[PDB]
Amino acid sequence: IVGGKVCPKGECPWQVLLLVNGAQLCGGTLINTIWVVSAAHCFDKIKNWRNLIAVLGEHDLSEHDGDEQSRRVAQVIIPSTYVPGTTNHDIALLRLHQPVVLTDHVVPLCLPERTFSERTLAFVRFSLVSGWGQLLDRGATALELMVLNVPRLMTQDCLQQSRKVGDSPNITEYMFCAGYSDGSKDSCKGDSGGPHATHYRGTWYLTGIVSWGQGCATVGHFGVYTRVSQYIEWLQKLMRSEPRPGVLLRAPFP
Amino acid sequence: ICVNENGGCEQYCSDHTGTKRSCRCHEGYSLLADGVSCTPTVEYPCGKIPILEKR
Ligand SMILES: COc1cc([C@@H]2Nc3ccc(C(=N)N)cc3[C@H]3c4ccccc4C[C@H]32)c(-c2ccc(C(=O)O)cc2)cc1O
Ligand SMILES: [Ca+2]
Repeated sequence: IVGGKVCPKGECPWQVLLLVNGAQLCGGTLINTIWVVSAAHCFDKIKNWRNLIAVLGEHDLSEHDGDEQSRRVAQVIIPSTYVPGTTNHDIALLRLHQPVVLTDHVVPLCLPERTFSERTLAFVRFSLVSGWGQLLDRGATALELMVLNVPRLMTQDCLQQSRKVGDSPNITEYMFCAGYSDGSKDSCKGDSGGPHATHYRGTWYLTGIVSWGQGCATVGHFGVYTRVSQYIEWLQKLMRSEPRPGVLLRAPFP
Repeated sequence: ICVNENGGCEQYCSDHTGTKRSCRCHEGYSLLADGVSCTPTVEYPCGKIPILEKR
């Protein structure tokens, strides 16, 4: 996260840290006691699926304070329409091997209904994005969880406000832009998979997933986020399904 | 009705035939008698931050 602040411990309780072989891989979002939403692209290069770990209640990577809960990731479910190495449909649904225990420091973010998200949440201007990603483009990653308030744009507006770079991925209906074009504030690659969370009448909801962008906090460019509202039905159906052998599952989308 | 200001609902909104509207809530919440408000039914409802709620 570039240009944000430390998330006070416990105020980002749905934030997930994903590790492979002990090394930080990506962020994610807890949406109930066994399911985590992350980005599909986080898993493009994984070979040993048995070493994939989700940590809840994490805050400071340098210390263990006892609020951390680690779980093996039993299944990673990705839309059939996602193509590794590209940008579209950048979403994954992770089933934990054992539920986390909800506490003051571990709480799910609400996955909204589609209609509520499209008709109401999509028009809340500002939302929070968070993670242990890079503090600067080409800089070091954060030891404490960081959070940033970013404004959402209509996609027409994004394309008009953004500099043209050529070869740039299209911004599809399964994405949206949020952030700032002055080079000051953005999420970054190490925040991939983490929450874009939106407040409405007292409660926070999952609306986006940190997905991609041109560098980090690059002048003329905004962060691009997976538009979670397109996937509500897909996610809900999967969360009602029985587990299948093998960690990776490609599931039809729609 | 639901398209305008979320039908007045705190969380979810369903349209019905005519000027009928039903508000609903996420699991872990129940709807109050005003027909719009949602109140937690569990200790750790989604989307609420305990250390701030307890202040
Ligand atoms: C959408 O798919 C993908 C998106 C990303 C990765 N994810 C993200 C995420 C957020 C932002 C943002 N500015 N809000 C930017 C990027 C992009 C970015 C910023 C800086 C360098 C390279 C990239 C590619 C890309 C990667 C990626 C992630 C991490 C690393 C690394 O650690 O070196 C390299 C590439 C791979 C994908 O497949
Ligand atoms: Ca720690």
